[PDB]
Amino acid sequence: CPLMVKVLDAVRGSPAINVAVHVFRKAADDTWEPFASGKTSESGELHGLTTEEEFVEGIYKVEIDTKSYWKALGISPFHEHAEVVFTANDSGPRRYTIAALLSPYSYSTTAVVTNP
Amino acid sequence: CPLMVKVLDAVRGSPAINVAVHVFRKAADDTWEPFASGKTSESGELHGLTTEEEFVEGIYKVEIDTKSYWKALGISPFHEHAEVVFTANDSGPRRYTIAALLSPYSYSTTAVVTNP
Amino acid sequence: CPLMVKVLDAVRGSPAINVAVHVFRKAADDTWEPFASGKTSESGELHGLTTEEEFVEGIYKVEIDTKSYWKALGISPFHEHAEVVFTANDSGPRRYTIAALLSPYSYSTTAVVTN
Amino acid sequence: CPLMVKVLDAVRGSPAINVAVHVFRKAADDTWEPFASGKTSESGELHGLTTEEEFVEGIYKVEIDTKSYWKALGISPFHEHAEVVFTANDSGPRRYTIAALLSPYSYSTTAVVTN
Ligand SMILES: *CCC(=O)Nc1ccc(/C=C/c2cc(C)c(O)c(C)c2)cc1
Ligand SMILES: *CCC(=O)Nc1ccc(/C=C/c2cc(C)c(O)c(C)c2)cc1
Repeated sequence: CPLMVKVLDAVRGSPAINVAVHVFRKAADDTWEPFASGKTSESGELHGLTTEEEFVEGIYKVEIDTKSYWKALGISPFHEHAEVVFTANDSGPRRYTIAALLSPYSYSTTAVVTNP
Repeated sequence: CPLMVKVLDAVRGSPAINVAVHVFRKAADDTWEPFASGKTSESGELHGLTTEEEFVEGIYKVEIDTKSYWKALGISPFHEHAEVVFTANDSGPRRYTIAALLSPYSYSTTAVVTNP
Repeated sequence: CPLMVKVLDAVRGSPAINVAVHVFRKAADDTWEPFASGKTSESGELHGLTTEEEFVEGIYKVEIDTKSYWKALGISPFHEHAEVVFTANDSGPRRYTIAALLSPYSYSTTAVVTN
Repeated sequence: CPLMVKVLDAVRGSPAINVAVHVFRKAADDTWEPFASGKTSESGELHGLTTEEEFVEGIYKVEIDTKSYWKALGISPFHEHAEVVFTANDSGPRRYTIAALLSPYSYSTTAVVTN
């Protein structure tokens, strides 16, 4: 609910399924602490990463494992991953959708931020 | 259901609401016949354009009225519209999502095609 | 060179070479009249489409033949073409670059308008 | 010029000027070591980051300071930065252009790798 990730494949015209996603949160000492992880579903979506209680203010990194996705499909892509880094919840709780559209040598990403 | 259009705003980080969309289908005489139209909802989505019976094989044009969207928000954009032209249903019925991500001087578009 | 077109390939990480591009100007009767055309170069670019004298204010359409490009690479694409339709306005910078980044089921386009 | 970075602005239709870019190379201990940096030019480009001799195979990260760019324009952005992380491979073409197209809540990036 408060953080969702959607991944699409621009080659196939389909959801990007079984894409690994790791989320980190910047700690007080400036290191990236593991926060949540999961894999996209057959709809290219990953829900259930966190709760509104746990998803406090901070700087978050959403790392989408695009290389493995191309690798597990047998293809050699350019990027290691796609990383999305942003401050969240700093004016109170919001809901965030992080969307990515993937090609072997390119990607686009956007955020949809809503106030419930 | 068989044709859906989703429009996002890359400036606001939000759905693009109240965006006019016109769909045309190429006729036998090579003119563009009006096929369906509507406006995106508060979720940036437009459903209910057509039915699987009416959505036959053909070449379709999805014209997204991006200029008015920037104009109705009081902004002067580059493009007149974003047009998406594609052959549909030529190997049998499919479901099509046409997605667009808008900026004042740029847009991206993708398709998600699924076989029910 | 008031109008340039740049086409890139997101699958191969390269310029999109030998892509047909047609430019049209909207006529008084609302039909699209051919204006200029060419094929992208080895660097994915098409220069020399028009001159300052001919490129007056108006609505233009740049049609990029993406379907033929993908088919020549043996890849099944979604779109018939990519269309970029815009107004040229003299109350803006003078040089327009229309850039497109192509994938089989997606494209991105931007304008770089400079003085 | 084996590595070039190009940054474009999707709101204004222009090069993204005076954007800070930092390049890092992944070290043996898995930390990111500074490699090269600069600010984009009036044409949105940053050349002269490295030489052929120094740009060996490896994993590189190009960090584009998008947040400062938007803030200088008085626009509230979403991302802290844009990150492009990739492997340089000698069994590929020799010149890498990393391009980024920026909006306040979105960015696109591509690689153009040529000989
Ligand atoms: C409305 C559908 C939904 O519930 N969630 C959802 C739909 C679509 C997206 C993102 C689509 C998209 C399209 C394009 C062209 C680009 O470039 C990007 C990055 C994302 C997200 C969420
Ligand atoms: C032709 C020499 C050169 O490298 N010039 C150059 C022009 C443009 C780019 C990238 C453009 C671009 C366009 C779009 C629509 C997207 O999404 C991206 C990421 C980049 C590179 C180089």
